Amino acid sequence: MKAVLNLQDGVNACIMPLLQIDKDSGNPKPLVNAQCIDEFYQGHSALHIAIEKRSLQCVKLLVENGADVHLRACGRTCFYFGELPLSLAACTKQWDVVTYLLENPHQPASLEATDSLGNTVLHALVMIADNSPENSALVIHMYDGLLQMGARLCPTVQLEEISNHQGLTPLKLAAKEGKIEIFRHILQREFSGPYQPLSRKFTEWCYGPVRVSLYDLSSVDSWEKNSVLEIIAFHCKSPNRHRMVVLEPLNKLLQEKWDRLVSRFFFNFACYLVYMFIFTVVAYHQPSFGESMLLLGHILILLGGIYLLLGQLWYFWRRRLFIWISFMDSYFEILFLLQALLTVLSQVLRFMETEWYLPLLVLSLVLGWLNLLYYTRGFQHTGIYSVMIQKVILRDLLRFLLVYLVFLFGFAVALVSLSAPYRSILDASLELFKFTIGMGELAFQEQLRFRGVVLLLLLAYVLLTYVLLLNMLIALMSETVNHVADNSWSIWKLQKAISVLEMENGYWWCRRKKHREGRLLKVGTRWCFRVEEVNWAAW
Amino acid sequence: LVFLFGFAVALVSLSAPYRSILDASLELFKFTIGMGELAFQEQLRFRGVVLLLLLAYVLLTYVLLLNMLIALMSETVNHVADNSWSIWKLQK
Repeated sequence: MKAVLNLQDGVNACIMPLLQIDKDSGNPKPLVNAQCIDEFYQGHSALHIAIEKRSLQCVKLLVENGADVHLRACGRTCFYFGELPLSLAACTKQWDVVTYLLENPHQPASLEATDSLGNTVLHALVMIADNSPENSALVIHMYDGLLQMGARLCPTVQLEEISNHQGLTPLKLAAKEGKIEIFRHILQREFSGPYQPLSRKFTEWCYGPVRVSLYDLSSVDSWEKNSVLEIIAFHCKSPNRHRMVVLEPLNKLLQEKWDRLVSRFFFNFACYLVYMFIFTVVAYHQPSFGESMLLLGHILILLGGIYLLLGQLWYFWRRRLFIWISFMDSYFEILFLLQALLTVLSQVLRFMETEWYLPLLVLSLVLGWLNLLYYTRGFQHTGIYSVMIQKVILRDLLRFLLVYLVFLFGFAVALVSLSAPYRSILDASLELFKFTIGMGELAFQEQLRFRGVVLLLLLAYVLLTYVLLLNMLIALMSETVNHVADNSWSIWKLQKAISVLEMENGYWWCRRKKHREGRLLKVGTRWCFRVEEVNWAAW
Repeated sequence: LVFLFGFAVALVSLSAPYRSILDASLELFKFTIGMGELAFQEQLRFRGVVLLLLLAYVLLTYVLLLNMLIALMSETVNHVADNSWSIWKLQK
C-alpha cells in the first residue's frame, strides 16, 4: 500500500520486483488482498487506493496479478462511495477504469453485487446524488451508461428491479431520500433507438405543440405494496416532498383519482354536518311527546362517538404504525380522537349518574365545530392559502406564550405580596390578563394599607407585554414579506394526494377493493397511462 | 360566524353570557370591539370552564385576525409595483 500510495508517476517502476518477491515465496494466506484493521478503514485494501489515484496501469497490473475485485471497505465525517471498487470507480467518473473492470479483466466484476447493506452500484449512485446542477449531470450520465452496458453484457437480469435490504429499489430510494433530480429523470426516461426496451416513456404521436405519451406505471398504489405514492407521502422526511408530486406521470394520475372520489368527500362532509346539528340540538335542550326524542338523541350521539373512536383507533395503531411523528402533518387526527374520546366519556356518566358530565359535553361541542375546518380542502380551491396557518406558531407562538405566562405570574405574585386583592392571587392574576384584552381597572388600591406604591410597578408589565407583541409581529412579518413563494399549489396538491390515498382503502367496516389505473398495453418483447401535453414553447 | 355561533351555543348550554343565543352572541361579539368582561360571576356552578372557553375564543379570534392581516399584506405587496396611475386613467 505504501508503495502504491504515492504522488509520483514513476513509483509504478518499483512494484515490478515486489510483484514476484512475495508471490512465489511462501504466503499460505494470499498476498495482495490485505486490508487495514484500523477500525475506521476496515477493508480499504490496495485496489481502492489505485482506483482513487486516477490510475489505470496500477489497477490493470493488480487485477492481472490476481487481486480480488469483490473487496468491500467498512468503517468510518464518512465518505460513502458504495463499499466496492466498481462503485468507487463509477462514483469518481472514470469510464476507462469502469469499462476495464467489468469487460474482460479476468475474473470480471459483477454488475449485481451487494455491499452488506443491499445496495448496488445503481443504489450508490442515487444515494450520493444531489440537487445541485453540477452533480446531477454526472449522476445521470453514469446511471444511463451503466444501464445501457448492463443490457449489453447480461440482458437476462433487470438491474433496476433488484431490491435493497429495506425492500427498496433505485426508483423508490430516490423518492424516500428526496433526490428529485434523479427521480424525475428515471420517471421520464426516453431512450429512442436500439435501447428502446429499457425506457419508461413511449411517445405516441406529436402534432405542433401537442404531444401524446404513454408513461409506464410501477408507481400506482393499487395492486402494489410500498409503492412510490405511499413512500413519497408517508415515509418521507424531506422539505421537497411537495415538489416531487406535481411531476407529469403523477399529476394526471392523482387528478383522475381525485375526480373519481370527490362525491364521497362531500358525502362525509354532509354526514358530519348532520351529526353536528343533531349534537348541538340535543346539547341545547337539556333535561333541566318530546321526552322520547331525548333518549334517541343520546343513543345517536353515543353511537357516533363510538364510530369515530373506532375509526381513529384503526387509523393509528393498525395502519400508520411506526409513524415516528416526524413533522406533525396529522394536525387533525389528534383533534378527532380527542373529540371522539370526550364525547363517549361525557355520555358514559348516565350509568354513573354524575353531574360532572355537563362540562365535558360542552367541550365536545366546541371541538366539533372546530373540526369542521378539516373539510375545507376539497371545497373549490379554498385551502391554497389556508395552509398559511401552523407555519411558525408551533415554534414562535409557543415561546411567546411561555414568556408571557412567566411575565404574567411574576408580576401577579409581586402585586399580591406587595399589597385590591386581600388573600387570593387568582383575582390579581385574572385582572392582569383582563387589563390586556378587556378594559381593566386602574386605581390606587382602596386608599388603605399604605397604597400608591403598587402603581409604579404596574407601568412595566404593560411595556413588556407591548414589546413582546411587537417582536412577535415583526418576526411574523419578516417571515412573510420576504421568503414569500408561490409554492402553495404544491401544498394543496399534496394535501389532496394524502386525502385520496386515505379514502382509497375505505372504511374500517367495509374494506373496499382496489382499482388499477391504465390499460395493459404492450410495446415489445406493461401497464401504461396516456397523458396529453400542450406546450407553446417550441423553439 | 361559525366560531361565534359554536362558542355562544356552548356557553348558553353550560348554564359570562346568559339566557338565549342572540344576547349571548352579542356578548361574544362585544369582545371584538375592545370592551369585555372577565369576572365570570360567582353564583355560577360551573365557573372556571367558562373562563377557559372565553380564553380559547379570544385566542382563536386574535390568530384568525393576524392571519387575515398577513394575507392582506402579502396580497398588497404584489400588485402595487406599477398600477396606480393607470386605474385612475381608466376610471376617467
